[PDB]
Amino acid sequence: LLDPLSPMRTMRQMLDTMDRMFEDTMPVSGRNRGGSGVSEIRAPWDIKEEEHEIKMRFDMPGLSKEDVKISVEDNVLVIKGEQKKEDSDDSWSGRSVSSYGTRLQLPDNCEKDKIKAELKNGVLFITIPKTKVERKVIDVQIQ
Amino acid sequence: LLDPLSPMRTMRQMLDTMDRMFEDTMPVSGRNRGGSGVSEIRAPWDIKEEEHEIKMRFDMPGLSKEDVKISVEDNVLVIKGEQKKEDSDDSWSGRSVSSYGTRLQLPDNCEKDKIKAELKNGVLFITIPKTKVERKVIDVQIQ
Amino acid sequence: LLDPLSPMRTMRQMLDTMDRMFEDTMPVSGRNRGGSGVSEIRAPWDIKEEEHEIKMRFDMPGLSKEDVKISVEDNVLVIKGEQKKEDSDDSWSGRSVSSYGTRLQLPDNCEKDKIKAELKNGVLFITIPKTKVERKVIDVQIQ
Amino acid sequence: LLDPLSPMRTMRQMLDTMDRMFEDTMPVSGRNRGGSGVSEIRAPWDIKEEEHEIKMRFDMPGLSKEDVKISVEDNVLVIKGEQKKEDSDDSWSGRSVSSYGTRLQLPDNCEKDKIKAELKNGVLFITIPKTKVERKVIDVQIQ
Amino acid sequence: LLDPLSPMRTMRQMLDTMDRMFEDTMPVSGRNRGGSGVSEIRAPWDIKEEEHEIKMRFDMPGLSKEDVKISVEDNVLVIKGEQKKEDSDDSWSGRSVSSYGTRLQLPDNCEKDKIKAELKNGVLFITIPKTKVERKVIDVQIQ
Amino acid sequence: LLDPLSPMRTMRQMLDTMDRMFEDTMPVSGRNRGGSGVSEIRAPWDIKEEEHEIKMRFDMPGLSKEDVKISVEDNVLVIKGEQKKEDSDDSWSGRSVSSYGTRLQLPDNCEKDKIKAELKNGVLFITIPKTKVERKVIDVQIQ
Amino acid sequence: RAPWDIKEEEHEIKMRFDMPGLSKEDVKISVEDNVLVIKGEQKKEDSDDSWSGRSVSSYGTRLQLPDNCEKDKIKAELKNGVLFITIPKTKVERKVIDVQIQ
Amino acid sequence: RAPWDIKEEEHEIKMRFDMPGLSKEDVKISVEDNVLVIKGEQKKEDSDDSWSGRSVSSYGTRLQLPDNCEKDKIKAELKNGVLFITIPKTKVERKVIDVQIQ
Amino acid sequence: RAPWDIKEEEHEIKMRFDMPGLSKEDVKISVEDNVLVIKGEQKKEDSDDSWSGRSVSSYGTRLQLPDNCEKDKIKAELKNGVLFITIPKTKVERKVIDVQIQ
Amino acid sequence: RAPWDIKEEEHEIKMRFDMPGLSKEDVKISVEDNVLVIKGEQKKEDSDDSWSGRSVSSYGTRLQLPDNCEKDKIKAELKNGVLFITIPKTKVERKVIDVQIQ
Amino acid sequence: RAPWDIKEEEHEIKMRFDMPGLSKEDVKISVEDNVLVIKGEQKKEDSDDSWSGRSVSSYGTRLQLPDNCEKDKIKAELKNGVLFITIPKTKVERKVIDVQIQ
Amino acid sequence: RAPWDIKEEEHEIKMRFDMPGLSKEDVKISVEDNVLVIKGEQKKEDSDDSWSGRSVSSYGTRLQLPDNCEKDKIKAELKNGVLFITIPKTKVERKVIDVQIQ
Repeated sequence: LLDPLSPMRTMRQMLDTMDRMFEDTMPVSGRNRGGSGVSEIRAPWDIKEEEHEIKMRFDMPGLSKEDVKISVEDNVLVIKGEQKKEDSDDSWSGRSVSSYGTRLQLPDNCEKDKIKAELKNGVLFITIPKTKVERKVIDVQIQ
Repeated sequence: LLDPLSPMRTMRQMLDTMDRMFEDTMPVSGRNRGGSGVSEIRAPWDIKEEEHEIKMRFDMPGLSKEDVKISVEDNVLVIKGEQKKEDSDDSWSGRSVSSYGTRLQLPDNCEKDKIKAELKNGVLFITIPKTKVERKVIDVQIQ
Repeated sequence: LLDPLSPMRTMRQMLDTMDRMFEDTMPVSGRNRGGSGVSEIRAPWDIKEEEHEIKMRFDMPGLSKEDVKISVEDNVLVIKGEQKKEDSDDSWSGRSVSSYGTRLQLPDNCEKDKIKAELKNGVLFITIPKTKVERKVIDVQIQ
Repeated sequence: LLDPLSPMRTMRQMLDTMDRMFEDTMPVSGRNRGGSGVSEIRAPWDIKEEEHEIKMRFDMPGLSKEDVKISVEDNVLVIKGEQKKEDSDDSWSGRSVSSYGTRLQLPDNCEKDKIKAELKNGVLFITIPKTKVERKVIDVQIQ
Repeated sequence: LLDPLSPMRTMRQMLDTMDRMFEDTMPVSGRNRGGSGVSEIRAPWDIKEEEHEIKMRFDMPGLSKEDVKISVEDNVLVIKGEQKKEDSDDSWSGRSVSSYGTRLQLPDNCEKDKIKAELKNGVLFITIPKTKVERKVIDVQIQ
Repeated sequence: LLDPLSPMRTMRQMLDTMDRMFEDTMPVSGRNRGGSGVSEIRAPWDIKEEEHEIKMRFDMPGLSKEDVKISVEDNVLVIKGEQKKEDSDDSWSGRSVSSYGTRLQLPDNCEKDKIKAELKNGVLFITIPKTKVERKVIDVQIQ
Repeated sequence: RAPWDIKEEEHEIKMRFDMPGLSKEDVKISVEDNVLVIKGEQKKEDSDDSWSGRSVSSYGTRLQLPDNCEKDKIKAELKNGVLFITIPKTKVERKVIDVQIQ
Repeated sequence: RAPWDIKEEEHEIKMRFDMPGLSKEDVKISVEDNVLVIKGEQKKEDSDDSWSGRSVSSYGTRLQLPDNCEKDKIKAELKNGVLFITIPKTKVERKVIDVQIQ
Repeated sequence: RAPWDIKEEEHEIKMRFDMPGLSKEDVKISVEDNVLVIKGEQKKEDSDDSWSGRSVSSYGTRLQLPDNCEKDKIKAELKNGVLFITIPKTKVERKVIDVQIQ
Repeated sequence: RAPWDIKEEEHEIKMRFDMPGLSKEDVKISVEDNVLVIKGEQKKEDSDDSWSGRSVSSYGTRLQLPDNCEKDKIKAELKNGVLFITIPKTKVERKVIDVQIQ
Repeated sequence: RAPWDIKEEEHEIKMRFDMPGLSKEDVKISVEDNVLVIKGEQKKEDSDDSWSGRSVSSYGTRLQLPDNCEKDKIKAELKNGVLFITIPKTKVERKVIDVQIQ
Repeated sequence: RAPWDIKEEEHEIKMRFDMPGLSKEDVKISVEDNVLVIKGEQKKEDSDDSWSGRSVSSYGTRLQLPDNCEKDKIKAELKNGVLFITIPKTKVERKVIDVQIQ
């Protein structure tokens, strides 16, 4: 499950990937990435103030809504699908698309009724409405 | 399925592993061996004239006959099993044993009734009786 | 023969170097580049509309016109030469210059009389006049 | 020219390959071996007391005496040849044989009339008769 | 001793690091850098016209003037020190600081009385006053 | 201090080098061996029943007893020394000998008076007398 | 990214492109110097819209046609972030493949 | 650069930062989405002043607090080019370490 | 091959060995120089019987006991191709492990 | 060393071997378990005679015949340090190769 | 790029530079701090003119003279895209080379 | 192991060997084919005696003399596990070395 909070990624954070985790296993010796299957669909995520109206696009060119699914399980988002197989005289109109599933941990449990998904122009969008918060106001210090 | 006829192994044969197959992929970049799971049980195979009274031993120290299975599927031998998990105060009396399945292609379809398997001293034996043949007599040439 | 049409180079093209050709032989294990001998003379090529008035410069500092040759063979351009050897008290005025030959496939057969070559300031220029064409007009599509 | 005296090879000698020469260029980065072309014909050399009646065999299976040559140039032995090309329906009877030339520095100038070469059973032999010498007698020391 | 004149560093200079020195030992096989100990204190150097009023800062956050030393030996600058060890309940406030010594060759012998060192905000500064010179005027050539 | 009991070496033991220690740091990235300095003097150790009459030879060809020292510190053996430097017209009679110190942990504290060291033929010997013990008798099991 | 395919009817470039976020206005197909050319530029879209992958720029691909290709009968289609170019061969000739299929 | 430490009283982020050349004005500490945030920008200083190391930019660090951390009792101190953040634990619990010391 | 384990009651060498095809006659356990020793030799068996793995030879393992181990209370068991050695500690002390389990 | 070749008439193993210094007595060709077998041993020769390359031993090669090969019509020839084995196919079928040749 | 050479008469920097496309106006030779300096900038030229190689920028080289070099007798020549600097030695001393030549 | 040295008086092989545990009986020095040869065999010694390093075997080294070396004036000495061979040059010629020494 992608989790943006998770210590494993580099941001400016505590973990700092460059530390023990990146230095320890700089080679990817062992389990595969699944980077082949997620190359099928690159997806971002933006958080707006009103929503994780998930600015989660995914690029599935030539995909039909029967072949994709948006689910929530454990209150976590799931994206999965696969382009149809080739017909006898299929115009590929592509490189190999297949089998992928991606999961993103939302910061809060979503209302499943509030989430909208649309597919247009080969692009899924998924909207997650979030609750209104002041956000924890950030106090300032002086030098 | 281990197959001793198969071109992939080195013997003196046609394939000769050292050729294109070994030179092409000298690194094991890609799929795993399953060499971890087969390390659980190293097994030989000898062929006697009377039988592939399979001189197929397998070393499963501390294994119970409930945990192992000998099957024939597609008329091919199958060995599989796994030592039980640890009890609360289990004397390990081991390193990690787990999950393995090995398959050997027999040169002929076996009579399933004729095969005997025994487990003793931590050793499976499996006997496959074969049919009587003259064998193709080998003609000699002179210099 | 450098050929800008050739599938081996990366441009945006069909071949796409990053595919099978670059992935297959990412190491240069085998034949040498000749990149040592072409380092003698780096040469570009620009195509103007009026001509492949070959905007083919070559940098041969300290070279004499006896030492360089411009030829056309098979209607293909050839550049070759080598700076003279060292005299007893030669002021090098250089690093090692030597032995090179480069060839560029022209898109059309050149008129050998029309080509001009000049050497000035350590720079060869070679001009190839081309035939007048409308060029294949590019049709536009709408979204 | 193979020279058994030459410092580059390991024997017990002064050079000792393991020193600066082997440590300096342990990788073969640079010029090719010609080890591909000499694989065509592996050849030993034995020295008998009577002669470098060169116990120089070479393995050229299927070779004709037209295709091989034994020459002496600079009073050095030369072996060269290449199996004929393929006919339309040639039974190969082989792997690729081609183009090789090997040279061995004799310890003394040979009498060209005295050298015999024979080809039989796919094997060249070359005999070099040497001059009679006492050899430098080896003095013994005591402990 | 860092020496900015020294042939080992890359600038535009004669040595040119990319030559024999960098190509010969591109791997750091052998002696350690001391790059671990100098990471303690990164220090620049600027030369102003009035002085090598050494625009040599060093970052020693949390350091006391007892722990650092500025010395001149052989008329060369020396920086050295180490943050104190940990107390029982020390607020770290750090990563590991320890043991370092850096030396910079001045272009001229310094007057030891003229040099000022200050520590403020975790930053050493060291000022070296230099003698007044016209500098060797640079003559211009025309094309 | 070489210690034959120490888990780091391979014998048949508990540690088993091939485990975590050898697999973890199969490359020697980090501290140097001192394998250069101990190459000066290769030394074995045999234990006889009567003594670690240390069958500790060391090969110091051309060494003088002034240049070597045998010490016991912490009741541990120490070997150290270095061949003299070169005189103006020294017959080397060698490759570079220099600076080494080796230490071996004895299984028991030695009586310093009982230890003998001799140097002859370029060979140190050191004798450590040990105390008489029955040794822990080894009980036998039956199958 | 662009694959090269063969059909019996046609190749040269039986090409695709992965063009996602392009308008057909922003794309040009052409044959220049008798070579296929696909070019264009990526623009911007809605700030509501996301993309993970490569950034935006101009882009411009060049393919060697057979000298005897039907340059005139070239077609290009764009759907769902892909372009497809078809160059008709002078003669339809499938590669024969003898695979065991009933 | 930022280390993670544990004390008995407190962790979450018993953090430092190496902030050299920052003013406390230029720094912000915050908890947003119940995650610690440290951000700011490096400015310029005196041309008399030197720095070897990384350059200047904005910078901005994000740390997952325990859900039961005292967000209210977070403190931050800056001295000599370091920031120290302290998040009080809900219960002081030292990691016990049984090391042979008298 | 031989694992090192710890129990509360005992370690030193809470050891195994993988001894397959050994008779208990062919094995010796001992403490010499106050170090554990396991040695023996592999023999031959029935030609009906197979083994894939390492070959036969002598074998002989040496383990540093704590100076305060019960050398007297050492036990060794062999079953199904393994040896187990147990050295009683002078004091039973489990390593404490604080894992969240009910 | 042994190459695998195909002819129209025959393959299975349209094999060679590099057998140099073998007598046809020392060689055996056979089909056992319907698999081709080539075995033999290298002997010694004249001390006048030289060889650079691999040493002498037994040697013994095993090739999977098509189930529908003519085992009966297998032939083997030895000349000049090579063996050639021919297995007739049940049907002569050349691989077709469409190369531009006049 | 710049080679270091030695002559009997002179070195220090018996230097070249590869300066192609530079005017002698754009170049400066100097000794500053008793160190040789070669600097300048590359400009633009005719659009008719081609260059393969590195791009244009400023450039600026620094060479440690012997303390006893003739700084006064330094000469610099530019021809055909190279600079040559000559620093006269205080004493002409060829490196002797004993090579077998008649 | 054997170093090559040069003196003014002599080289060819101003050689050593590391011969430890050899008797001068077991060693032969010779010139054969005008090449230096050093050979011998290592034997056994006292069981009281230890050696760490390489094992025992025959050993036998071959060095190309200058054609104009004094083969007659070759000397060999063995002391403390080393052999030293000296081949007198036809003319004493030191390599000159111009190093700054008073």
